[PDB]
Amino acid sequence: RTYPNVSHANTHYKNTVSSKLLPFTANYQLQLGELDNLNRATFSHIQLQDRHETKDVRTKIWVMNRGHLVGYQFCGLNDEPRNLVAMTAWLNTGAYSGANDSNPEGMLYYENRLDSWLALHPDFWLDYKVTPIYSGNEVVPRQIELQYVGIDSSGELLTIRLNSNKESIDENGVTTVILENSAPNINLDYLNGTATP
Repeated sequence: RTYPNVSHANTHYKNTVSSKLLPFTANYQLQLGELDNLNRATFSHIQLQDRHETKDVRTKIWVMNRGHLVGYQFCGLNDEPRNLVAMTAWLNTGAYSGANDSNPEGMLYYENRLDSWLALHPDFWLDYKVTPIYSGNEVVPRQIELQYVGIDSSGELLTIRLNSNKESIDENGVTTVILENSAPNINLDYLNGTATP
């Protein structure tokens, strides 16, 4: 249900002040960037309410594994390459094995708290964009950028605080968090998409 110190503030900016967001149509939208010339995903961008989530109790069943850009319970996508990148387990769920939504180095910390915010504010919208950052020809992104802001019924931006020291707010109240695609005990080959201790 809830996490400590997850909140928002109304900025009183109309969403149209930002060029970073999806247009506010008051309909669910999911926009996926093209696969680029190296077949890499480029972004995944959603705008949703709590009612639109795909809350599945169960989901579908070395060389690095691929993790979602926008997490599953927001977008409901299975195996869509434009929403997948090679990702460490550390980045994906915040632990080498299993899941740790306390760990602010992992995506799950942020997405679970955004989900809690959505559930507490069923009439408001989350605009949330996840962008992998690549260097050169590398097929594994070095970093993933999470960008989020809330939108109320009247289209005004709500700055959402998830209580992490990584949240950077721009001059319209839109928050960006940059996470590293690495893990404590592992070296990655960013070029070929493999890992070793």
